[PDB]
Amino acid sequence: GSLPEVLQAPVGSSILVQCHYRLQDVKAQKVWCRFLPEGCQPLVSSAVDRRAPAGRRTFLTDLGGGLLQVEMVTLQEEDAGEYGCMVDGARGPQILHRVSLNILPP
Repeated sequence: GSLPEVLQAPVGSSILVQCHYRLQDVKAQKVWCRFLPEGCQPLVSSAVDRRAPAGRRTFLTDLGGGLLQVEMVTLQEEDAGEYGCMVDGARGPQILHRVSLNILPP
């Protein structure tokens, strides 16, 4: 729909996000990116069954079969912002899902 996934988390908490892609696209790389003024900046790309790190606290795992698991662990203040899951295969890139992460005040 119209809005991203909207999350609220205090510093130190952890989240699990699931992005979904088409079965036709198992072989394509997928990407976790951060929305910045220029565009959605790629942070890490996926590989089937591999837990792929971005930074120190984010991990992207393509399980196969259409599931793209995201983990963001022990959140820090600077993690606040909006992120995307993208598919980047031969028919051109698509944004699968957006995630707005709001870090709660102390």
